[PDB]
Amino acid sequence: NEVFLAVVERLSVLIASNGSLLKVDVQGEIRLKSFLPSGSEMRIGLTEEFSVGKSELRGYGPGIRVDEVSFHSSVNLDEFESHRILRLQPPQGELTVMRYQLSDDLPSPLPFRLFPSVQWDRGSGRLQVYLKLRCDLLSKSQALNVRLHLPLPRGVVSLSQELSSPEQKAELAEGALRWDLPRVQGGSQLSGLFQMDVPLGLGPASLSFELPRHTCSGLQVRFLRLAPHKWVRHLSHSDAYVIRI
Amino acid sequence: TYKFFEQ
Repeated sequence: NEVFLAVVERLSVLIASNGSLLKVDVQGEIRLKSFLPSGSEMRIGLTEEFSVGKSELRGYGPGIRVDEVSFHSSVNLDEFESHRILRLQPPQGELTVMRYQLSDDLPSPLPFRLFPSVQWDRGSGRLQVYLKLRCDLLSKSQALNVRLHLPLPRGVVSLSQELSSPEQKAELAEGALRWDLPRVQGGSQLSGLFQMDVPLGLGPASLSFELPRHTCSGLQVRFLRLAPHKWVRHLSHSDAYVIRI
Repeated sequence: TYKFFEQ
């Protein structure tokens, strides 16, 4: 019958106000859901190349890599070193088969860059915040449910807002701007101009989003086989993509 | 040589 497998990566970043990356963290998991007959054995093939850790001898370079990996106690690793194959007899229902972590660069560019322009009349109290968001995914690929959260100085009110496209929404709530951008593709540049009154702590911006058909680490499941219909997904998500302004 | 978890 049916087997579902997902590679799911949670991304966290801290980006400095000048655009330079300070921190990157990916926590990845491979999750399996299946309902197979008695004694059924499954093999999972990963990206052929990929290395684990930081070899003192060989160093570490571009290539697909993770800083550490761990495996469910039922997984047999006899073919992992030579072929990156995992083997196991799954239970009925859900299992996490593998976890991994990456803290060093990504093999691909970060999905979002923000270009803020802030002018603050100290003044009439007028605060103008211009935000341009650039998606640096490929033009084919999509970011879903993108929301930007931006803390604002105490007691700020919205005077006006102009968004670069009709499908965006934005509101002040809970002392912060919430900007929703439900249409975002690689290469998109979306922007918002916000006029507020302040009667610093502006920022940092925190983005949240899902990236379907994507892994931040570059890791992929190459095959899934019995020794049934198959659904294989690769997803990255973030609720902690922090950009100082 | 490898780390394992139970869940």
